[PDB]
Amino acid sequence: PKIEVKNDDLELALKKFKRVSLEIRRLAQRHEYHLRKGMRLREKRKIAQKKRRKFRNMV
Amino acid sequence: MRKNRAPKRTVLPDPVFNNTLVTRIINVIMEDGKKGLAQRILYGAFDLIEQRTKEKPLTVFERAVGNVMPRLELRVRRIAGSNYQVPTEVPQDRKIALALRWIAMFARKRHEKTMLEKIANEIIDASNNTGAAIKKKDDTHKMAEANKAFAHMRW
Amino acid sequence: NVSSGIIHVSCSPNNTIVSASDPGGNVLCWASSGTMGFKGSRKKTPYSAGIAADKVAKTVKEMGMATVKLFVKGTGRGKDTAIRSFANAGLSITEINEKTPIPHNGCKPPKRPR
RNA sequence: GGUUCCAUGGUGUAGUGGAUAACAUAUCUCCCUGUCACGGAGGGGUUGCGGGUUCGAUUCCCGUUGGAACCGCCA
RNA sequence: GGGGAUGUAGCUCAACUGAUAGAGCACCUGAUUUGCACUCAGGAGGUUGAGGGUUUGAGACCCUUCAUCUCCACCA
RNA sequence: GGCGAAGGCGAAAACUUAGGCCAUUACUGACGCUUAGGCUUGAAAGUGUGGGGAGCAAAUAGGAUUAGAUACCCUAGUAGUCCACACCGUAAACGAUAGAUACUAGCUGUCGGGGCGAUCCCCUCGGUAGUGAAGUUAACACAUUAAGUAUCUCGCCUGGGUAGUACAUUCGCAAGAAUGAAACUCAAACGGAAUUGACGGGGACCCGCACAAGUGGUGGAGCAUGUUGCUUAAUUCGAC
RNA sequence: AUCAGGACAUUAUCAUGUAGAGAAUAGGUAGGAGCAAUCGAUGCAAGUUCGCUAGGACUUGUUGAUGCGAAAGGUGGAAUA
Ligand SMILES: [Mg+2]
Ligand SMILES: [Mg+2]
Ligand SMILES: [Mg+2]
Ligand SMILES: [Mg+2]
Ligand SMILES: [Mg+2]
Ligand SMILES: [Mg+2]
Ligand SMILES: [Mg+2]
Ligand SMILES: [Mg+2]
Ligand SMILES: [Mg+2]
Ligand SMILES: [Mg+2]
Ligand SMILES: [Mg+2]
Ligand SMILES: [Mg+2]
Ligand SMILES: [Mg+2]
Ligand SMILES: [Mg+2]
Ligand SMILES: [Mg+2]
Ligand SMILES: [Mg+2]
Ligand SMILES: [Mg+2]
Ligand SMILES: [Mg+2]
Repeated sequence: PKIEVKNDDLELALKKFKRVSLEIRRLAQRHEYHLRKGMRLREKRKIAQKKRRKFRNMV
Repeated sequence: MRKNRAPKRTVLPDPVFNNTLVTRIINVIMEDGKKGLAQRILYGAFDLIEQRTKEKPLTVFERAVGNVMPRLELRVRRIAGSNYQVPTEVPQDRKIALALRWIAMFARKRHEKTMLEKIANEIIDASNNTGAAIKKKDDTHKMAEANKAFAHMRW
Repeated sequence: NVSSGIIHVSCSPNNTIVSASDPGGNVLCWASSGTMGFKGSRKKTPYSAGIAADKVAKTVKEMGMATVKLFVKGTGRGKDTAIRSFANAGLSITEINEKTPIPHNGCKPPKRPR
């Protein structure tokens, strides 16, 4: 997950790096705990439903 | 849970050296509701300060009290076990208040003679950064410096 | 004695590690929250991560490098305090690449404490 | 019948090479709680019997009780 | 018997081959707990075994004793 | 979101192979639905033999916490989790809703085939969802994928505890599975839905010397007064 | 037989080097009391010595005709060519 600094400013790098790390942290923390396959599908289905319903009202 | 900010009573400019702070410390050394007695004791100490330090009493008092005055305050915040402390910047009004409260408490415990000379020695002893009030200010400051890490989380 | 190099900064949820290394292997210096003097639970606080970065930044700057590739690691809490620590030290941060181990569904993770 | 060990507070156990006896539980008083348990503070309570040595015995010595542990074979 | 060690605070041990009397834990007070502890601050506690000499000076260097620790040989 | 009757199926490829949807000027001409008995499949755990074992972790050991902790936390850790061949045949195996057939407003999505030809969008035929009236229901709710109007067939139910227990029987190497009572006891049941409160170491909001910030006290001492206990011929009675 | 490595001895290598005080890094003794000048002054620049981060000596570069109060002056246990 390389992001170039562009050497024009520093903040901008961290403004993109905050996003990249958050999506990175989701899977990093997911492959930290063992749920049964049924429970694993439940959290996958749970996140999709949250994101969907949230996306409906900003569109 | 109150949503209301308390009012503040006037501090009054001092009646001699015209230095407000004298009235506050007078009220601090007040005991038994004696305005008179407290004034006499305190003013008498300035006559001894003249006799001893050969300098202006108001200047010595500001140099002692302003120097004893602390900067950081550690507020106790318990969650599960013991309390992790939080250093916060004290407002200016409260800043002066702890110094005066502290000056009197260590004055009424010295091995000296009549509290007149007792309090006189404490004020002259704090103008040179070597006393009992200094140690208290040093101790709370060192705890805050030790507890710099937990300053970001307050409540 | 080298101009460019790599600094791996691993941020575990319980501790942190900052390793300054040559562009390929062969670390030149290292520091950690334990070596600072913090012990027990305080080692996992962002302030400690910043403190560790400051000492290692100071040591390696006297050794004399300018361009730094920052291999950020871990999933702790002080993952950005050490990054900002280097920036106030003034080293030239060139890349902000992240290399926290991610699995592709390999190995079963431990059980959940409850 | 014979030989070794033990007897310390209310209960389980340490010490003492003569001058001195503690630990835990238990007990009592007070915080603690609607109340009680748990928790906190403080308080208290001791050498099996006898008989000698010593200025002085729980300790050292010889006997007498009680409780144990060992043995009591060859024909 | 021969060699090698040690003695510094209440309890262990650093020193430093000569110029500091120290570190840690026990004891005490302060911050802090539901407690119990952990943590944080301060403080004391020494003929540096004795004796003699070195050096301008010593606990140290050397000599000799006292005590304990180790060892390392043993046909009355 | 897709597929399969269910369990289930998600890196890529090859071989073998199952079912399904749409249009049929083709063909057979009732050959169809259900199914006691029977057969096949059937999550995970478990069994037997032989391999495999990185990670994790029942049993087990230790450190914590605790009044106690054989548990929740942490460090280790065997069987097991994996493969091949043999068994076991149970699950909240759930859409808690057997299969088949015909009919009954509508609206919004999404997927596949077909018709048009940039998609997008429109129509037709089906699968999978949401909302929704008549209708049904004790209510929650179902509502063209019915729990609605009706038909066929199979399986199952007859108060609660005893009890899925005991005996007999069948299967299984084993644990066990299937089948399955009674004596005795109760007036109801860890019955169903819904309502008003209370409560929550459930949330959201708002108040008071509540906490916080200060001041002066109490608990330690002497004394005054009241109470508990004890005593006494009585220590009159009540307030706890 | 050969190679490489460090053990410990060295042939042979001389700065090192840090009581106060003293102007001073005082390693101990310079025999002593002025001495060095192509047997080359003096100058400042670079590196190194080790550190008691003040200072030390040494080398290199400038490099040329008087330096050396580390002779005589200094204090000190230790001392000035
Ligand atoms: Mg875990
Ligand atoms: Mg009370
Ligand atoms: Mg016989
Ligand atoms: Mg299985
Ligand atoms: Mg155990
Ligand atoms: Mg483990
Ligand atoms: Mg097993
Ligand atoms: Mg069943
Ligand atoms: Mg509905
Ligand atoms: Mg019945
Ligand atoms: Mg049955
Ligand atoms: Mg029942
Ligand atoms: Mg209700
Ligand atoms: Mg308060
Ligand atoms: Mg009282
Ligand atoms: Mg009392
Ligand atoms: Mg009464
Ligand atoms: Mg009554």
